[PDB]
Amino acid sequence: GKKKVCYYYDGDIGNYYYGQGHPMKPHRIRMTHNLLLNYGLYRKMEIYRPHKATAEEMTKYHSDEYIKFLRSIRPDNMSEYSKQMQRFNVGEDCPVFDGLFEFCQLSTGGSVAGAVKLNRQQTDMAVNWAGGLHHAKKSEASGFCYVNDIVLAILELLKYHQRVLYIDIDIHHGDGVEEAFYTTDRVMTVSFHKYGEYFPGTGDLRDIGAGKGKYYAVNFPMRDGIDDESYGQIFKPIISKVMEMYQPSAVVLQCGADSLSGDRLGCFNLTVKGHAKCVEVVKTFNLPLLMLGGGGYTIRNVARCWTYETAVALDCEIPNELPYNDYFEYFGPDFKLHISPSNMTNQNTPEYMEKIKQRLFENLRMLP
Ligand SMILES: CCC(O)(O)CCCCC[C@@H]1NC(=O)[C@H]2CCN2CCCCCOc2ccccc2-c2cnc1[nH]2
Ligand SMILES: [Ca+2]
Ligand SMILES: [Ca+2]
Ligand SMILES: [Zn+2]
Repeated sequence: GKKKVCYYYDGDIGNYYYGQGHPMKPHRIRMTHNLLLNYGLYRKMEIYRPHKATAEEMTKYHSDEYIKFLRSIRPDNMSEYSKQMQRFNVGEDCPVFDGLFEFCQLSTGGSVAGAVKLNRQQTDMAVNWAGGLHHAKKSEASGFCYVNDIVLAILELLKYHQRVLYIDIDIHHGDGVEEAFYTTDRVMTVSFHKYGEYFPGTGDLRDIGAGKGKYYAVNFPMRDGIDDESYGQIFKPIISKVMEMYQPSAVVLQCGADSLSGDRLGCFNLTVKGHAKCVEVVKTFNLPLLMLGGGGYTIRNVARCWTYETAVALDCEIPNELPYNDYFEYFGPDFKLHISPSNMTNQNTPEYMEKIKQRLFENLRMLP
């Protein structure tokens, strides 16, 4: 039936600024929070302020040198770190900004605290919209991500769970998470993403893991314009087959909203209902679930998406008419929660979708 939901948020998160022109806007986390508060979604959730994750907690995955660099670099001392900035990929995608380390600490803190709460069996679902920064590598920042909160949260879940399933619906391939667990069978990574002339360039359907991890990495490459009907047609059957064969005891779901129609960086055509259908599908398996944020660059749509997905987690129906809120003007001209898909062509033909699904099913037959 209905589940206990714990939600992680720090009121300072929305103040971190990547810089003029950078599409990553932490303010979208504050817009999501304000919208869900105005819908009354706080009445049924336990709301927690995450602790600032320590450099030591971060080094359970990242190298000591990389975390030391992140804790030391600032816009005023950048000139003395030109060498380390190149080595750690800090530059245009991953700039140095005021409070960078504290932003990482809050993003990570929410994910790890949620994983601890799930491990203690004190909640059925834990939500951290500030997390889901899937591109960060052991000693390298990548694609707007500096610390891989997902990998750290999964390592925490692995203390009490033999098998953990990671599912990523961000439009970009979840490369940092896949790479971290590529050679183990204790984590199965499943990523649905745009593939072909698109960042990060990885996630081919032939990338299936290595060594003990062979068959434990699953990639569903897609083309521009995927819609609710097409996405829905493959998501449930793939996730159902993965649940059946892998039998995970905990799940982490990265809910990157850049797979929505009208995204500034994405080229998919999902609606908020289509995107949220993934949360409904995963929730139906009744396993401990950590829901995380990720991409999303048309910020009014990110707020709508994550507000609706929090309502889905709580099994609460919310009206389409948006309640008045601190950012009401951002939701014009309609002031509605749900969005309409565009007229963009869906390059993913029904035959292509079935063919890729059948190839993934062949790989899933190889599990013990
Ligand atoms: C949070 C999780 C996530 O949503 O998955 C992160 C997605 C990360 C995408 C990284 C990718 N980066 C690139 O294509 C890099 C490699 C060559 N370019 C150069 C960097 C350009 C400047 C910074 O970037 C932008 C600035 C303005 C507008 C768009 C971009 C941009 C678009 N795509 C990129 N960057
Ligand atoms: Ca993905
Ligand atoms: Ca794996
Ligand atoms: Zn993305």
